[PDB]
Amino acid sequence: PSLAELTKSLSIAFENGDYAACEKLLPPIKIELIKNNLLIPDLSIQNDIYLNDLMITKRILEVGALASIQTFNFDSFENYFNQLKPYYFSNNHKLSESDKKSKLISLYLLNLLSQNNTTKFHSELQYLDKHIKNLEDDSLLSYPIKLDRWLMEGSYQKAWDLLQSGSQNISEFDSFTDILKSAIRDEIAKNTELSYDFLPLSNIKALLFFNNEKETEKFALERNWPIVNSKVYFNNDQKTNIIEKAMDYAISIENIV
Amino acid sequence: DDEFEDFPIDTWAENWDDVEVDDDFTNELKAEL
Amino acid sequence: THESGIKPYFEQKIQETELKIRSKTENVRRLEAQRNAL
Amino acid sequence: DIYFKLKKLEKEYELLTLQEDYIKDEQRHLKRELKRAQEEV
Amino acid sequence: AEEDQVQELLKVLNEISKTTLTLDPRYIWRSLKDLSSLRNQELLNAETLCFTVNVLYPDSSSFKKNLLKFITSNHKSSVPGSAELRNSYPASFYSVNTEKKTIEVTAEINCFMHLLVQLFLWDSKELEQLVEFNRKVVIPNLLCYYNLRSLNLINAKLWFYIYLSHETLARSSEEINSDNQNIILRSTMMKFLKIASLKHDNETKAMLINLILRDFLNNGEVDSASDFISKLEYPHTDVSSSLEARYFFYLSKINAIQLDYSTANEYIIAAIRKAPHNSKSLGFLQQSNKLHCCIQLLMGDIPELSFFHQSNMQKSLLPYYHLTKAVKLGDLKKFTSTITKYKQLLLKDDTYQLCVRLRSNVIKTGIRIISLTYKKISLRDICLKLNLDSEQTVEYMVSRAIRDGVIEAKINHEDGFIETTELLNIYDSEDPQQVFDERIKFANQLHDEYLVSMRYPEDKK
Amino acid sequence: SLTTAAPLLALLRENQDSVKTYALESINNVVDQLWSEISNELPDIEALYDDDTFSDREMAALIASKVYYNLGEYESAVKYALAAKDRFDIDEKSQFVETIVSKSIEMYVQEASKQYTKDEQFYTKDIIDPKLTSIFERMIEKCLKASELKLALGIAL
Repeated sequence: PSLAELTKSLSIAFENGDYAACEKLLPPIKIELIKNNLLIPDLSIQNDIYLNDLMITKRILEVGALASIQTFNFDSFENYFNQLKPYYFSNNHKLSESDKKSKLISLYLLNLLSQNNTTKFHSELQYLDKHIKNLEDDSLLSYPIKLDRWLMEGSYQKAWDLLQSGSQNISEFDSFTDILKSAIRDEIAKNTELSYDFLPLSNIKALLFFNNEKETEKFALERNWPIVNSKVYFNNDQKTNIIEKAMDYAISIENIV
Repeated sequence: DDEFEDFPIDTWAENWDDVEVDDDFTNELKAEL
Repeated sequence: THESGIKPYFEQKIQETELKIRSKTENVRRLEAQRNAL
Repeated sequence: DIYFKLKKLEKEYELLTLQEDYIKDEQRHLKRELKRAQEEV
Repeated sequence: AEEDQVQELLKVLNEISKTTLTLDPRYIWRSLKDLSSLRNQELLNAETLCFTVNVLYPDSSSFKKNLLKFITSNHKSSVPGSAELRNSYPASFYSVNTEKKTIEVTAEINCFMHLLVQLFLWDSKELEQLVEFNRKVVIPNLLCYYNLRSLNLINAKLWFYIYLSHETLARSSEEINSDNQNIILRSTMMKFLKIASLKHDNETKAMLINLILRDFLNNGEVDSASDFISKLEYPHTDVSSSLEARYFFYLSKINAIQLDYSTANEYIIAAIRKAPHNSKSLGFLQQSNKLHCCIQLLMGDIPELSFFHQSNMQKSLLPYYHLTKAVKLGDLKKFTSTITKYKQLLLKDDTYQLCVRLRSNVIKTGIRIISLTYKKISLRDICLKLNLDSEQTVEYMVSRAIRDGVIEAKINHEDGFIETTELLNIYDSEDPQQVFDERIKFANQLHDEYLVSMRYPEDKK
Repeated sequence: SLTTAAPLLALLRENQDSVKTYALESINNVVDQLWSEISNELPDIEALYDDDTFSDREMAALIASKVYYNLGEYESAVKYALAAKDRFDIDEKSQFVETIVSKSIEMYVQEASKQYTKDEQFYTKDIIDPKLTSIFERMIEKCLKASELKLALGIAL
């Protein structure tokens, strides 16, 4: 069809929760988006007629990203966020406003944390700091930042609380709860593998933020810790030394001579 | 010789540690008993 | 830049050989100094 | 024209390479003969 | 008084004129040194550049029209004077264009005049028409036109002033078309960088790399910069030490934000060692020293609290001095108070992002203090001396710390005590081997470059 | 324009031929500014060229050659640009064309030296890669049109 009716159908399907229907509707839209040359916000042309469809494309891409995230499509969510990047991070005041901007950016940051790519997370944090004023004031943007800071410190008790307290505050982070909690649990397991010796399983059940003993035992078996009487016992290239260094010193002394 | 004009000069509108003082600790409360 | 065909070939190779000449002439002069002293 | 310049520069480079290898070998053998002459005297 | 300035300028241009006959990289380095000297006392002044252009540029030169437009659109005291002085000046000042059988201003001479125009506009705070000149004359008509390898260093300073003026105007004012202008400028600079790299010069590529990195850092885009430098080589040949210091400082920034602190520390120490220590370079040295302090703190090493009592750099390190004191005491309350108090100053230096990451290091150093002075310490006392919360948080922090290198200790849950072990004697392992190997490497390379520098006066003997 | 290549890069994974063609066309005009990010996923563009069912493999080969040339591996850029066939322009005023031509004649001279080393009698009418030989012949013919007899004879030698 044409663009406008596709946008109407996308909006209606989103409001109905039919995320699969939205994902079906998106590929038809992109063809006419290319035909109208709307995917790239061409900065050479400042005509308001061109601008008025830019927020339409913003809406389309935002619904696409949300349909992806609610359908466990993190890769497609990344693609749609990349397509959205020129619209948000620009001086164009008419273009760079969205009530869903904070939600999308927070979802992207939480996804980056889930892929345990801390370097990317910090680089993009600097990017958003430079491109957004009062970054820490926004609670939605504060969520991933707080989860990174309290994880780096080690206060997982304040971090596991935040993940469980996320609940309905944003209502999309519930898709990321499992992976973030798994990352927290395996990090705590790595920390505990070296510190405690002869740790009773009853205290392990609460230390690892688990809920029932059976899952604690299963997780311990996954990490290959013995469970003797519920008392876990963790137990557990550069150069040839002397020769290479001495020979290299001799070579350096005698070559220059 | 470079003027380093890209980096502007900032505008404003026998020693190691020992930056704290012990003061008069005294602690005569031990001498009380 | 501009232009293409044979002429940029020879110009670029002349430039490369000139740089090689400069560096190696410096090295040869240094070596000749040491040789003459010894 | 340009080709002649390229070939002349190549010849100069090749002669200079000959000179460099000559000078290095002569450095080594001058060390040798300096020790020999110091001993002989 | 105009006459003496004109004669001095003509002497300088004659000094640059000799390269057209010399065809050598020299006669331009001294020209740029004398150019900085001329700008020092403003002897270029005004209305003498107009006289020089009128008596030097022939009317057939299309560059003269635009240059006269931009220097002054009102002064029309067109002195006839030396209008007949064409063959009088040395032929280096002109060139008979075989295409039209006309004399014309020499390429290097024209570039020097445009550079002088840039300098005069920059030193008169006339930023608007400076950027207009940037986008109208030097880019579309000068740089894209001269495909010569003798210009070189002239293009470097010209590019530096182009980017500096554009960034100053962009940050100072507030428009809406600055995005497209910035993108166009970046694309042009990078295309010219590739052209310069292919033509195999060295100073222009280095300066353009520096400018691109500065644009990336000012914009805030970091990962693109990190991938950018990783796929290029910054040549170390014919490059002045100032450019090396700039590049190493920016590389230290890039490797610092991405949690690569060892490389950042090495690069920042190299940048500090490679920079001139003249009073005119004080700002760059201060901006580098702030970052050196931040990197040292973040890596774990506590900076010696006497370099904070340095030269004129000392008046700006005070927030970092308080931060260092808070880290050394390992108190989170004092660190938070200092961070909140000096937030604006920390962000104005574009280091607030780095400095907030120090919060983990405060905990690490506090645990180090309370673990080096307590063989067996109750967990409640650890919490009290760390100014923290119930046993669980302390246990989590300790378990994190011991597996993170520091705190070779052991936690036992029986009665809340961290029975830390002794410290292994360092003079029983291969660490001294590595330290002495690094020292020997540095000393040997130092002696090698020393001999290679000494060798030249042997011929000069 | 764009400040990051990721927007157009996200299209390169998709399926519809129209979006791939549009992305390849758009990247080609802006690959100068963002060669790094486009070079990050270079296997994707290489695989796009490798696929035979694609209707625009020539532009993919050209853009991969441009990315390689910006990287520094000029031999791979020459190999890919020749594979771009008609898409790779030969007369436009650009550093890419000049450098690719120069490196192509580099490779042609070396390979012809090897050929005359083993097959001394002739370079033989078809041993060399036909694209490289065609480019060399067209370049020397063009220089012959410009009355560059001496340089043409020298490069033929």
